[PDB]
Amino acid sequence: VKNKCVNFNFNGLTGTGVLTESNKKFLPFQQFGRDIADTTDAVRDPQTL
Amino acid sequence: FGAISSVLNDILSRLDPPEAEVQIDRLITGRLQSLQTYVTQQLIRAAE
Amino acid sequence: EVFNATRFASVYAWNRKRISNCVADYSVLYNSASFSTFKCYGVSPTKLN
Ligand SMILES: *[C@@H]1O[C@H](CO)[C@@H](O)[C@H](O)[C@H]1NC(C)=O
Repeated sequence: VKNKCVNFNFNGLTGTGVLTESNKKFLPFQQFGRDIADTTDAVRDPQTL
Repeated sequence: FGAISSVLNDILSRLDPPEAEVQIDRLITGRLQSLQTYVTQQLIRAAE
Repeated sequence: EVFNATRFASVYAWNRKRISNCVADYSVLYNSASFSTFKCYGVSPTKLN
């Protein structure tokens, strides 16, 4: 579910926020991304990649 | 700050409250100390 | 094949087996009365699932 504040548990990574389509592109070895302050900012879907 | 991890969610989902309380307390102490330092610096700079 | 096995190696040659690419249900092991000792360090026994 997207565009709604939800609790998410992505492959054991728990949190709360809004999930949305990402313009960023991940190399085919990276699983999640972090900001300049190292705050989690993106996640790769285990079932959709 | 001496805790097992720097993420509160990991500590919460990995440990029971009686044993996670110590780690949460260490994180609270560290973050409170950092916030007080920031507030004091801001007060001095605001006076200037 | 590890818990319910017939041969257990010697203590100084303890047998290590790697577990990956599967789904593990620790609740059935923890709730079973067959084990007389079940203690976890760095994680609680009810949160492995
Ligand atoms: C199963 O995994 C494959 C490979 O990632 C994926 O393409 C497919 O959509 C998955 N199927 C289901 C039902 O999730």
